[PDB]
Amino acid sequence: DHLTPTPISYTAGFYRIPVIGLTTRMSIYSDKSIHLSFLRTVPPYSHQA
Amino acid sequence: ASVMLNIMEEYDWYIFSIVTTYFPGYQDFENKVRSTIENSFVGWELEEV
Repeated sequence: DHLTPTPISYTAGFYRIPVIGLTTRMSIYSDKSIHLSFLRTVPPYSHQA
Repeated sequence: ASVMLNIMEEYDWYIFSIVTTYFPGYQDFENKVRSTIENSFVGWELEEV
């Protein structure tokens, strides 16, 4: 499927442990609200615009 | 949010602001309010979000 690294952002997020994805270009992680510990190496497909 | 509006209407407090946080449902809360506040003829004022 897609967005395999959804759970970790939530799981670390409870304790506010920072998470850094290498391969997740997925855009849904850009909203700080839902994933607030997310750290992204590269910009989403949205930023491709 | 609707009940909050009804409560405000009951005391006729027309002018109000919303302080929110990034906590879940914040964006919609604004949306639901935007529809509920907007539909009515009355000139109540949203000051800040």
